[PDB]
Amino acid sequence: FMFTFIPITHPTSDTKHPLLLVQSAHGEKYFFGKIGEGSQRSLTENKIRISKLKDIFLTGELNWSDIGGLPGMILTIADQGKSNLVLHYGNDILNYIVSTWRYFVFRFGIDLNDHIMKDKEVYKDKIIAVKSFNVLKNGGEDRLGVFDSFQKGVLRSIVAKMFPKHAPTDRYDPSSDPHLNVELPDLDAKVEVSTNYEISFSPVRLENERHFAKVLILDIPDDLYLNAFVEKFKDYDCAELGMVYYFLGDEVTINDNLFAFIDIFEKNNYGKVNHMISHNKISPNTISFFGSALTTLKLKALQVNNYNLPKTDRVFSKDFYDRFDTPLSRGTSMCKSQEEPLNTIIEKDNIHIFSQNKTVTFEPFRMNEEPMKCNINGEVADFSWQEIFEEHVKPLEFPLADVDTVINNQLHVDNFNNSAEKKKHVEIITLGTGSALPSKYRNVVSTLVKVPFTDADGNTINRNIMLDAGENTLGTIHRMFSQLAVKSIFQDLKMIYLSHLHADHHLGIISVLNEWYKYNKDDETSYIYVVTPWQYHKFVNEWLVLENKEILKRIKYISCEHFINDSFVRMQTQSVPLAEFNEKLELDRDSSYRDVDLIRQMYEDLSIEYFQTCRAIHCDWAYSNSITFRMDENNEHNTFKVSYSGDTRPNIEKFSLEIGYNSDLLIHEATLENQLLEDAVKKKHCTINEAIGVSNKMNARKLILTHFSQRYPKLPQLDNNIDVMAREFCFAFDSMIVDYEKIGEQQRIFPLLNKAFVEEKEEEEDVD
Ligand SMILES: [Zn+2]
Ligand SMILES: [Zn+2]
Repeated sequence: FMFTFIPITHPTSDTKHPLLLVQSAHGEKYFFGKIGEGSQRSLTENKIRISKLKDIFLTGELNWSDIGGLPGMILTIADQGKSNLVLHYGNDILNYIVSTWRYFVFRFGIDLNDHIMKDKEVYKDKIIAVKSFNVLKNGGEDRLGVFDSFQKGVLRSIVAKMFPKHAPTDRYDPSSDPHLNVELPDLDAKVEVSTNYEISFSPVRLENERHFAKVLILDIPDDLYLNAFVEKFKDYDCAELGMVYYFLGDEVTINDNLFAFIDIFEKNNYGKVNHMISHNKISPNTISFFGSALTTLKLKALQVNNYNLPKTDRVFSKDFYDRFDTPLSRGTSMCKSQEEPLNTIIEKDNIHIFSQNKTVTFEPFRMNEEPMKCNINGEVADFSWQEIFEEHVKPLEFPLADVDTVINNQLHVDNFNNSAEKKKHVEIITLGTGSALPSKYRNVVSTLVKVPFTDADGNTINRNIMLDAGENTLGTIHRMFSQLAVKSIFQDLKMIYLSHLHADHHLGIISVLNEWYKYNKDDETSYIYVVTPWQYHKFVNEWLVLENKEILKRIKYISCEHFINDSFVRMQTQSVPLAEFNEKLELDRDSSYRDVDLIRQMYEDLSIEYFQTCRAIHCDWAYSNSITFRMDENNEHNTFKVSYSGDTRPNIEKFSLEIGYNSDLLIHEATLENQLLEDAVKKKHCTINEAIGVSNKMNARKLILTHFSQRYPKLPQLDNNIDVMAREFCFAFDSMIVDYEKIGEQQRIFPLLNKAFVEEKEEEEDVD
């Protein structure tokens, strides 16, 4: 009869938002906070179990950063077999959110209910009780809301169609269903609201009854909210209030003004109240994925210059750290949000940094006899590059792999565009190299190709090209590079291509577009081309009208079917209006016409000589594609040709021999180990051989393999009986930076590479 408040994620390069798990004495579990990108992967890394959990209390404003991990989480918690699941929030917008995920989220046998809480509504459980409060950024009280009662009705119906009781038909693709092409309700009466929660606990039980402290969970996106937050909480009775949790946004600044809000909650009736601060200039930037970081470090020991080491630094808030204690050690970068020190009545032993191993436990107590029982356990997870080197990689004894050459003298060096050659010829960063589920060791797919273009005058600029981007792609980016380096990358990001509608390929695209906007915002003539299946353009539109309408004025979407190398262009479905969703559908004749104006305009802008696609043998509306880049003004013959499979079953007829043919570089899917050939054919992916076979008939001058399914990090088992028709090749690993010219210099290391992860083999074999 006790509760532990165990933090899952804190603000960090990989994990942008806080998430908190409250766990009962006998295992009843509830999430509070935000289910952002990487938040489902961080559960598996740390071996946390989600048995009994069916309640997610979503706080704050809901943009893509705050919920991009949620589609993933739902389809993972379903695949794990969870019967029910309830999403809580204080605004009807939540149903519009899940509704935007029609074409990519579908699971039967899960009872997914959305619970839209009124302003002061209580949710009583057997064990817990949870009252909500909705702060409204600018206004006071919520009147009509956002959607009318008909609009709310149809949105709930879409959610029901997404998570039905019984299986529909065995060959059912949400992509290829006409009834999901609905016109979602317009966001005109939309409101900016932070949802917060008060958590009370059920008393324990002739004798006399013991009570529990009350936890408040606040979520403040930015400063403009604070005026509304003081207006809503000034007269809030802090009687039995034991702790307040502050989920403070990036945009909120740590100044006298914030602490005038915090000061409201200085006292309770039986003593003082402890404060827990989650903020990105306060919480440390620890490594979130140690599996990945170790795997990356071992790989850097073999081929240095092809990996960056995970950064762990950030600027902290001097104002804060000085006003309490552990002031900064003078090497680490500080920030000073104001001239004067912090004006606040809070004591140092009653305020704490929200961090990963910093758990809090509440025991019950005799109301007015004794002080309220609350115990803040744990310390920040310390970490040392040198100490993990000597333990985990030094004993492997690789050629010239030592604590200096791998770590120390590499620690301050970006291996992206630095050298002479690297400027004027192609690079590929493989930011994710995995199938379906984010694993401990390989994140979901993303492939970023730098294709340079040299000018008449002879100076050379990059054309960065995104080829899919699953959950937390912008995370894995922010982690490898410094902030100074990310700006240049997004300023040169000219195109985003999606192969198909599976969630492992697109769930980071919105984050990517948000970041692209951050950097290209200010150039009125800066645009981004987005070539995707047409259903994903529905999403982008219905999402960005919610989150940032302005970005839609810079997106120049083509559509994959308008590049198909086929006389016949498949006709897309006509959008069925809102009214007529209730209980054949006409196709759109105009959708058959290639948007040739915009294609020609892409070619001129990005210097593409030819872009074309073909159909992948996988999903409906899947695609494989091939792009030919002219490399300078003063040369006709200087073309570079890239090709990228979707999740295709090997397609040697239409892709290898036709569109892909004679390509300088192929990037192909190699999901399955050869041993699982009969599973690959059902799941519609190539095996490592079937991939190499495609690369062969194509005549790929070079090859890269990605989208690996694996129980553990290994180099794939090459078949001795098959040739590599390809002057150079390599196997992708998360955060890897090849130069196109130097793709082959992995082959030299192939024998040693296999040895490197025997530690991770024996570990994952603990179940076998
Ligand atoms: Zn996939
Ligand atoms: Zn797929």
